[PDB]
Parts: sequence; C-alpha cells; structure tokens
Amino acid sequence: KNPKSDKFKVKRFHHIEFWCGDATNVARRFSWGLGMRFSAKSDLSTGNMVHASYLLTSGDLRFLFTAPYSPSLSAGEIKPTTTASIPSFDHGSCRSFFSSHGLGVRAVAIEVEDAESAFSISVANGAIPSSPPIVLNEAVTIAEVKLYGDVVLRYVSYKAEFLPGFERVEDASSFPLDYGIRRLDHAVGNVPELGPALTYVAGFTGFHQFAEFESGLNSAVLASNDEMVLLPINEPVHGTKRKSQIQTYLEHNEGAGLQHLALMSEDIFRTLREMRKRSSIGGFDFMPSPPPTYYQNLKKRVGDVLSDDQIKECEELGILVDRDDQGTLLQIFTKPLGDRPTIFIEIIQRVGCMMYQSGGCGGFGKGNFSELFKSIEEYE
Amino acid sequence: KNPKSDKFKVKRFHHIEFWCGDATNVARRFSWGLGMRFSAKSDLSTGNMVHASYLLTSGDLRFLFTAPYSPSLSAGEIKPTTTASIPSFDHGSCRSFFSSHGLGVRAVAIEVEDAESAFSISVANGAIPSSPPIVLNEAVTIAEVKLYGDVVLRYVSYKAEFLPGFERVEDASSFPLDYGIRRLDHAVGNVPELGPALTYVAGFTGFHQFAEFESGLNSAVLASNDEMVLLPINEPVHGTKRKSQIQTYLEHNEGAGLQHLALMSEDIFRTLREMRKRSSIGGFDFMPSPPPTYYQNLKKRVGDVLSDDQIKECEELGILVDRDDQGTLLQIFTKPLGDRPTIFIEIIQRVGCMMYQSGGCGGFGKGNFSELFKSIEEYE
Ligand SMILES: Cc1c(C(=O)c2c[nH]n(C)c2=O)ccc(S(C)(=O)=O)c1C1=NOCC1
Ligand SMILES: Cc1c(C(=O)c2c[nH]n(C)c2=O)ccc(S(C)(=O)=O)c1C1=NOCC1
Ligand SMILES: [Co+2]
Ligand SMILES: [Co+2]
Repeated sequence: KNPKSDKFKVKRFHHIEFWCGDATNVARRFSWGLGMRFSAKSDLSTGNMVHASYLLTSGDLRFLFTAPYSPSLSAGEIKPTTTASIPSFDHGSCRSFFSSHGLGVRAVAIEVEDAESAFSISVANGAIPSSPPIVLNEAVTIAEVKLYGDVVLRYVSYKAEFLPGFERVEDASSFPLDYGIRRLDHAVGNVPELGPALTYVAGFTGFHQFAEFESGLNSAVLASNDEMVLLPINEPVHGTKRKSQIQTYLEHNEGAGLQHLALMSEDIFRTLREMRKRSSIGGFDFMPSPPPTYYQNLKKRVGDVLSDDQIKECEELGILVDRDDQGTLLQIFTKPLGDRPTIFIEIIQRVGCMMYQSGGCGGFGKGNFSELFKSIEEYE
Repeated sequence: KNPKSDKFKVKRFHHIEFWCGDATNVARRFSWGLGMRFSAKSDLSTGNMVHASYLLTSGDLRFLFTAPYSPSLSAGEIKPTTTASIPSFDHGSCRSFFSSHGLGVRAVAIEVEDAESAFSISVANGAIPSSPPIVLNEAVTIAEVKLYGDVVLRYVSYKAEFLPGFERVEDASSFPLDYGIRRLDHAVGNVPELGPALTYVAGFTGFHQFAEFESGLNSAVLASNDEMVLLPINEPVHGTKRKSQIQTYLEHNEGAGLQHLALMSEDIFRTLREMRKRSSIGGFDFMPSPPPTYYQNLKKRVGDVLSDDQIKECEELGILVDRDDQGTLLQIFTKPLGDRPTIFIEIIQRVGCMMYQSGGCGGFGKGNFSELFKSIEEYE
C-alpha cells in the first residue's frame, strides 16, 4: 500500500555531497575506485575564494566533494558579495562537521519542482531549517533542512550546468572512466532511535513507509510517491551477543549520520570486476565474501532467476543475492570509505518489476541477514 | 667549502609525515599516483584508539599519513596509558594544523644516532622544543623540535619495524607498485623572512650552507655533514611584476610551511611515464611543460651529457634540465598535491659526482629560472 502522500513534488536523487578536509584527494581516490569522471569544478580557478568543490559523475550518479579554503581568502566578503557557488556553505560548519565525524556525507540532495515551496512546506510541517531557499543566477533554487545528525536534505529545482558558477572540466583532465554505475538507489541513515527519526522525516516530507517482504538493528524505509527516492533509517538493538554495528557507527561517528550509499549498476558483474581490480591500487575494498555454502544454497532460492553460470560469477565476486515477492536483487558492500568504521558503499542491481523498473524492486536484502548467518554455519 | 659542523650525528632522511583529515583517502591516492606500496599501519585494527597512521614506501622513501579519530575513543587514556603509536600526536594540534593549513607536511624526520642527545643539544642551541624524547618499546627514541611554521624536525634513532606498534600490511592489501622513486632528496620550506629562519635552523643543527653554482624569491640550502640531509628555505621577493609564488604560498597556507618535497628516481623517464599515465585517473598532474625552444636550447647546455634521444625523451615528458660545475640534474614539478596552491612534489634524478653519489650533485635547478624565462620568449 502506497498512499502517495508527498507534501511536495519530488523527482529523483540529484547528488550526494561529501564534506572533506581536502576535496582533491578524496575526489581523485573515489574517481579511480568507482570509475566516475571529473565533470565540473568550483574552486580558486573559477573565482571561488570560499570552498573547493569537485563533481564526479557516473551515469546519473553525482558525487560532490567540498572542502573549505582558509577563511582569510574571503574575509572581505559578505553573503551579498560571496564568491561561494554553494551559498549554504559555512567554513565553521564544514570544519566542525569534518572534525566531529571525519569524512562523510553532508547533503542528500533531491531534485524537486520548486525548492522554495519544498522548503516552506517542509518547515511548516516540522522540518528544522538549515539554509533558506536561495536563487542562483535566476536559474536554480537551493534550500536545505535537517535530515538527521549533521546531515541535511537538500532541495534543488531548476526553472529550465550542475550549478551556476561551476565550470565544465577540461577534456584533458576528465578521463572517461565508467565501471557501470548509473544512479543512486538509496541512502541510509543511522540514528539512536528509529521511531522519532521516522516521525520527524515522514512528518515534513509526506514520504511513506516502504513495505518489506535478531542481528542488532531495526530499520524502516521512507519513500517518495513513485518510490524512486528511498531513505532507509537504522537504529541499534542493544543487549545482543555481537555488539550492534549500528551502535559502533554512532560511537565512531559521534552520533547520527549517513551509514551507506547504494549505487545501482547496469552490470554489477562488470562493476565488481572493475572495482576489485583496483582495491589494492587506490580503490575500495570489499567486506569478506560469504562461504561457498551460501552459494550452494542459492540454487534453491534463486535458481529460477540466475543460471549456474551467473551464480558461479556471484561466487567469484562475493556478490550477495536476495529476493522480494516481486523481484530479485544482487548486492555487495565495501569496507568503510575512510578512516572510521562509519560510511560504506553498497553496489546493487535489481532484476524484475518491469512496468522502466519500479523502485526498490527486490527490497534491500533483509533476508541476507539470516541467510548469511545460516550459511556461515559451515564449520562442519 | 663544507665545515662539517653538525652538532650531533645525522644519518639520512627517515620519513615525511602528512597530517590529514582522512588518512585512508590521501594514502590511497598517493600510493597510486606515486607508485608507493602500503607497508605498515597503526590504527583501530592495531589497538590504536587515538590516530590512524598509514605508511607508504618506495625504495627508501617513507610517506606517513596520519589523521585523528574522535577524541571520545581515547577519552579514558592518559599519556602513560596511551594507545597512540606516535606519542607526540595530539588531537587538538592535528585538527588545528589541518584546519589552518589544509593537507601538508607536519614532520620532516631524520634518523640520528641518538635522538635524546639530538634533542638536548638542539634545544641547548636555540631549538624550540615540540615533543620531548620518548623511548618506544625500549627500542626507538623519538623527539621533535620546531622547524618553521607548524612543521617540526623529528629526530628518530634506533638502538638496533617502522615504529613499535605499527604492523606490517597484509600481503593481499599491499600491491607492489613501483615507478622508480627511491629516496627523499630534499625538503623545502617557505618562510616570510629567510635570514631569521636560516639563523634559527643552522643555529640548533650546525647544518652548513650548501654552495650554489629576479623571479620573486631568495633561497639558501642547509646541509648535514655529508650533505645527504638537504633543507632549502625560500622567502618571497616583494614588488616584482609577477606576484611572488612564495608570497602566494604564505597567504594560502596561512604562513610558513613545507613547500616542496624532491623525490629521487633511479629512472626519471620511467617514473614520469608511469606518473603521467595516471594523472587523470587519480594520480598527480604536472606543471605546464616548457616550450620546444627550451629543448632546442638543451643541446648547447647538456649535449655532452644527454644524447639527442634522451633530450627528445625529456621533451616528451616535460622534464627540465640543469647543470652544476660538478653534475647535471633532471627535474620536473607536480601541480599542488591538494586543494591549496601550497605543497607540491619534485621528481629529480642526478647525474655525476661519483666517488656512491655525493649530495646535491648538480644543485637544485636555480639556472632553470632564467632558462625558462629565456626559452618562453618564443612568441616569435
Ligand atoms: C547494509 C546491508 C544491506 C542493506 O543495504 C540494507 C538493509 N536494510 N536496508 C534498508 C538496506 O539498504 C543488506 C544486506 C547486508 S549483509 C552483509 O548482512 O548481508 C548489509 C550489511 N550488514 O552489515 C554490513 C553490510
Ligand atoms: C621549485 C623549483 C626548483 C627547485 O626544486 C629548487 C630551487 N631552489 N631549491 C633549493 C630547490 O629545491 C627548480 C626549478 C623550478 S622552475 C619551474 O622555475 O624551472 C622550480 C619551480 N618554480 O615554480 C614552480 C616550480
Ligand atoms: Co542498502
Ligand atoms: Co627542489
């Protein structure tokens, strides 16, 4: 059941913004590790004396890496005279975010029809304002409200090229990498209490709970009208044998924040081959693969969807598999993206639910908690 | 003339430590960009609740990348109970360094016979103490004094594997990259006033001025007894037509600091081929090459040292060439390593002065300032 109760018109995920201490180095690492090309910049070379921002793109996926310059470069400016291309940016906020959380996501940005309306309606419905709507070069409106922890939900809308003041990256600098990643599927937050977090976010968006079908967590998924914007939220379960990974997140992150980003690949096998090639030469590592018993147990579960070959390929790459009552999903998880055991990345591909493919086809892998535990009872 | 006036026994450059906001991402980028393997770690997985430190090595070159964790992970510790592997580390100092300077070098570390003696004698001779000598697992002594800005000169000495508490990196994680870089040749500081900086550093080390042979700078090189430890220092020249790049450094860095690191390659041609292959896929960019007139002018200057082929190869790669009265050097410069126009890297290879090769053979490229200007008068 989907009540389609969005309080304003939402389109798709637009971009994810990381707040960094050095944007160059994080961006170059991510570019090579994920096969995303350098697409636009806003920095000293573009007249921006406030922050360095570098945009990586793969298909529709947009990753933005931003870091502050010395405040002294812009000490003469005021907000009316600012050279920043992202007017919500604040040196103190950025430095405090990075020093508190380490590398992580500051903004989950969605495109909307009218960012000013989305902000006003959100705030009228309990959203805590973070940055008021601002119109950029009479073309793009941007506004921000608090999502959880120090993460904001950013509304972007276009009257009619990333943002004004960003320049296209020179053809010599932008190598056309591509490992098959195409768009953001979902963005997951970790909080201490799921109930109040859900109430808040569902409160100001009108997003509805996405239906699904004891490992230390409870969760729930909020979804937009066409369920293409998917925002799961986790809370820890205390008192379990194995200490809750959600609680470990909260301790090392210094509170709530974005836990993982799920990136849809048009070919998860090519994506994982390409990423695994680069794990030890500057890219990303992957969590330990499941035991071969897990892959022997796949024939009974998805033998009508994956051939023995495609199952074998899953085993080569460590890919996990789950199934809805509607569809099937292939997924796998990176190790944390930075120093702390906090944010990681999920690679996903969904099979089924053709109408275009409907959102969340196959679910989010909830069944893989039990199937992993069961399969990892292969000590005999 | 070399008075060999070191006030304590100095061996060689031991390592360079960068202070980062996320050590993982900087280290992975540098590893791929420079062909340096992951050699040791000290982090959560090794019991270090204070800082993440990752060591990259190429030949004798050691690059250390360190970032702080949340202070809360170690809030119960005191210095006697610390889990940090680098006892000089301080959360507040590291965060203040990175927020003030952005990504850059915190420590120039040299190996000495006796780090406790080197510290005591240095401080008796005007050095500003930064971290007192501390003995690690009864095996290694480490001590730090101020060098310039927020950069320290670190003394390391071994009674008899990087530092205690560091673990070797698993054979699966450490890919054996190597683009030919073998050791640190020199480390250059930028200061507002050369005179007082030289007086200070020469004051507490006994390092002597290295002999050499209007583009906006003055400089001088301090050297150890065998002139294998080489510490040049620059100051800006104000009032020139083209604004002093040294002054631009000081403004964007918020004061004095390490300007460039010069890394010796055993084969600069292979090194530059390998690095240039990776410039646009996560590695380092290089400054704009000189005009072909520069390379036509090379036959008269080094035609007795480089063949037409090796000169042509220089032209392919943008390599610059200078000559002492003793030797010849090949050099080239990266664009800044991070967001700010501050620290960059020099790749160098020296030809001549065989006895082993004596330090600074060929100089530092001072003649290339005039030769670049002259050659870049090719507008007709
Ligand atoms: C995060 C995760 C998902 C996941 O993406 C979602 C679950 N719920 N929602 C809304 C999600 O997006 C699915 C399976 C597993 S797993 C390895 O157990 O098979 C895991 C992990 N557990 O810890 C490490 C990775
Ligand atoms: C830094 C530099 C050196 C250099 O390494 C040293 C000079 N003195 N000392 C002690 C040095 O180590 C040599 C030639 C040039 S250059 C491009 O002019 O030919 C440059 C640069 N100028 O600005 C950009 C790079
Ligand atoms: Co997920
Ligand atoms: Co140099």
